[PDB]
Amino acid sequence: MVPISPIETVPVKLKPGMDGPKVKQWPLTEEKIKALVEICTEMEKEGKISKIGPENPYNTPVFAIWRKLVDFRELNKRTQDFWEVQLGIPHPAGLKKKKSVTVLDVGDAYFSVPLDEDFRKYTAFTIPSINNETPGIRYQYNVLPQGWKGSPAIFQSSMTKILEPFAAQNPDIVICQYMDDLYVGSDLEIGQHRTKIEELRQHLLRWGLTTPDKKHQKEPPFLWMGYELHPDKWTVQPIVLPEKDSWTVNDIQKLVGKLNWASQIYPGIKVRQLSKLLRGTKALTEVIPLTEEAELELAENREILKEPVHGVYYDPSKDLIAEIQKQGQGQWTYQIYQEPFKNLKTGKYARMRGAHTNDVKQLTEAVQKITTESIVIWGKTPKFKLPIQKETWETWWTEYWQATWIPEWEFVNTPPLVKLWYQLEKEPIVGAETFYVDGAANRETKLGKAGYVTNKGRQKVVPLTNTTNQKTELQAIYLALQDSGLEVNIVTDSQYALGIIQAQPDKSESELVNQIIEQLIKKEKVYLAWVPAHKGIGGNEQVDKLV
Amino acid sequence: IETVPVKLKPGMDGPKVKQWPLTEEKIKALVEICTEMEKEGKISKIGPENPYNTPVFAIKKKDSTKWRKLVDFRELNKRTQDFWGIPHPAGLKKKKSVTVLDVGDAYFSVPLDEDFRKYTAFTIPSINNETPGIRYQYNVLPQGWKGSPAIFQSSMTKILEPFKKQNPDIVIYQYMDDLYVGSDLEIGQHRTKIEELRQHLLRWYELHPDKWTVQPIVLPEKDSWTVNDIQKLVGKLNWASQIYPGIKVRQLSKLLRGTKALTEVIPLTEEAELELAENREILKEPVHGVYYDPSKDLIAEIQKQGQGQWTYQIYQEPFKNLKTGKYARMRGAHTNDVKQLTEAVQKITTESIVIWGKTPKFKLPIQKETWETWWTEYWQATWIPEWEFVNTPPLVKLWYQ
Ligand SMILES: Cc1c(Oc2ccccc2OCCn2ccc(=O)[nH]c2=O)cc(N(C)C(=O)CF)c2ccc(C#N)cc12
Repeated sequence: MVPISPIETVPVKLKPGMDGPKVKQWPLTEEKIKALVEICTEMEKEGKISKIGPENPYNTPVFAIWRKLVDFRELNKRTQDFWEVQLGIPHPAGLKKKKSVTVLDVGDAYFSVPLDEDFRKYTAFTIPSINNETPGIRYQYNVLPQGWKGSPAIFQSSMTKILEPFAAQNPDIVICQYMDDLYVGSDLEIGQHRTKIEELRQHLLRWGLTTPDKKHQKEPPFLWMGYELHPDKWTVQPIVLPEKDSWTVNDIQKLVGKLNWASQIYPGIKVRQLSKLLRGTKALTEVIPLTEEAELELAENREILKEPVHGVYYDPSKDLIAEIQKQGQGQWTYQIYQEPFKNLKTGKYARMRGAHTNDVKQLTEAVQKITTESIVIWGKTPKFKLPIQKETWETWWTEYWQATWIPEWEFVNTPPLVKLWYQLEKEPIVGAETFYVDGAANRETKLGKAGYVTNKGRQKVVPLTNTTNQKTELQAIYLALQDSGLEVNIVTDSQYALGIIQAQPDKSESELVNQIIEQLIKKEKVYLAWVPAHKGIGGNEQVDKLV
Repeated sequence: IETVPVKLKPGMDGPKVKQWPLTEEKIKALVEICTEMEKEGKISKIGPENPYNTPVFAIKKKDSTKWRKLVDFRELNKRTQDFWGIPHPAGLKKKKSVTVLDVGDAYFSVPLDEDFRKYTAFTIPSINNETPGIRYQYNVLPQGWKGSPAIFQSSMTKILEPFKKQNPDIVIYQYMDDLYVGSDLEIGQHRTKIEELRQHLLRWYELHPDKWTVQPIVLPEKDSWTVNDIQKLVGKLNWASQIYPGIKVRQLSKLLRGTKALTEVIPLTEEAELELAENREILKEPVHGVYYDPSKDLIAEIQKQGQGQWTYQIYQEPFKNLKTGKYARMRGAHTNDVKQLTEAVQKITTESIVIWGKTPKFKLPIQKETWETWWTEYWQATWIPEWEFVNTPPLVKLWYQ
């Protein structure tokens, strides 16, 4: 016999203060007991388990579905935390094309990784006796049991330590671990590739681990995690949009799942209205009627999802490019690619929940998201193509009160273009009329007034019902914008309105803010000045609107 | 040569912080660095039985092309038991000049407590989540951990004993991996003395706090005032009255009576001139009842003033500023707001370390996603302060300009 190299064991403990499991075994039928006795006898003959005495006070229930199945949920609750087997799923767009990709089945190694001796006693389980007239058979595991909390991580670390020297001394290949399967890709000749595959089977055999000499069942195209992986391209598994007369909540969640999933390669997917219907429902069986906007959106989706679209694999010798387009209603879409017309992947970004916003902030957020995703998938920031003029971005970030930055980018003339819709003056305007505005409201009756007085003697006070102080301050500014020329100076004491306007929004929840924005767009020059309230600043008329 | 027993605070588990993504160049640099450190026994690979994690990344300090390894020990420093202390040198900020030295390498010669090493676990990530990452733990005192200067303190005193006995006029302070050396000599004599100290430590950043002062509130001096000038003056005085009690604005607001055009010149009445002069005299005095409390957090607020200019205020209570300053330095960041902000945060943190011996909590005028996306690209210090994000434009910005 050739001496097998022993696999180092991982020291495992229970959670602090807790103790091993002690769960009562369910009574089983005679045939199930016989089946489990045969199975456990074979497994003991192979070395996976060992018989134990009565001194072991721990027990874990056993079932047969035959097939033996141990319910380790209690021991899992009582087992220490392990490092994650994965910090995320790989993305097909990050894979680098290979001439050859072989799959090796290392499933038989799963029961070949020994368990920490001091921890084996916690894996005890009992086979009941026929008619319960003898003591049940007592067993404990000697290897990583299937279903135990720590089996995948310990198996993966053990396999990694075994593969480490083979991977080191063969840098011209790539070895990847996924569950009980290895994936070895290389650009060598098919003969050299198969040769090094045999070498890997040898190196794994030096630990007693057996890879089947049979041809593996997996073969192109690889179906994995909703993905199709081809020798030269990738895509998502076929997305079919159902044809439903009426749509329930679970049908809309299935549809938004299929559209969010398809959006990573199919460019132009929109999910705003369909997901908007799910707003505050929390009822899985509720049938919700379908707005016309969701019909147009869904029709555009069926048009985009008509014929298949594929993504290419990553080539590190070529630059990484990401182009962004605005879709409206806070929706943005982007494509990441290295060659024109051949995308690595696509995606979308929806604006965050906010009371006020503008297109430039949203584009910035989208660029940050794309940057993070790109660093995850490819380890580098792409060069951006953005629908915004250079001068626009310079004006924005130079005049913005916050610090902001976008990485290397270039302008692409693809409407709609992101632009600045208004810009406030830095100094008062000479020759322009000066509108001192003010608004006030009663907290009980919700009655208020909004108006202005100007330097030319122009005045206005409007009464309002069902209003608040903030609403009357905004309404006052709006009135000044309505009745003034193309150039106007505006004086207010509303820290609220100045806080809103200094954020430079172009869209808002409040229709009043939107009306103010529409007024600011039509103006040539607007200077907005703030003063403290109730300080006797003449012109500022808190008493005129408190009547 | 002997390990000191280190534990965590009662009821607190070790840090389990997610590692953020890194570029391929930083990953390769960390691979080289960590391989070399593993050869030197400073770190060791760990198995899956270690669930703890602390983020790691790589930087490039000033005047150097070599990559450096930074560990974000903020969570571990929080969860590490309090070590005991030395009163902060109140004379370090009063000294004419101070030089900062990186003494982090000395920490690697002292072993780390056996049972505590598992809490220093860190992960080199893999591109596209190929593997769960290359996992390491520290065997010696790691740079960035708060326990490293506390444990090495006795050894540091033993090394600096001859130099401190030779120059009683030089003040020496230690914070994290940095040694602050303050004196009053000439720049050349200070540099030769710094080389003397670095070769003194070998065998075992010009900073001038004297050119820094607190900034008073100033009012404009004009011969002719417009309505807008007076409105802004009244606004600024009204703001300052929250800081200074006797600020009075009724005689200046008396001029704003009537609905006049903003650009119209208004002459000052004598009552207005007198009120303005009294306000100047009041603003010439310091703030009443401004004290430091070591049991409270330091809050640092930063305002972007444009054209590479930034203002900042360090306080503990509102309107009770302990420090105010204006960072307008241009250092290869003329087109990058975030780099300027990051350098500003580093300089303010350094000043706060010199003055009070601890870092402040920043209120950054930047969106969370932008800052968290880019701040590690321009970070050069071995420590990291805490920060929050300001989403509403503050009105007081121009009152600090
Ligand atoms: C085929 C495959 C993976 O592919 C590669 C494995 C090794 C090297 C390079 C590779 O991709 C290069 C691009 N490429 C792709 C396909 C092709 O045919 N030809 C190619 O050149 C990577 C995986 N993942 C995500 C892993 O984590 C593996 F552990 C897989 C996971 C599950 C299944 C199934 N069922 C298949 C996987």
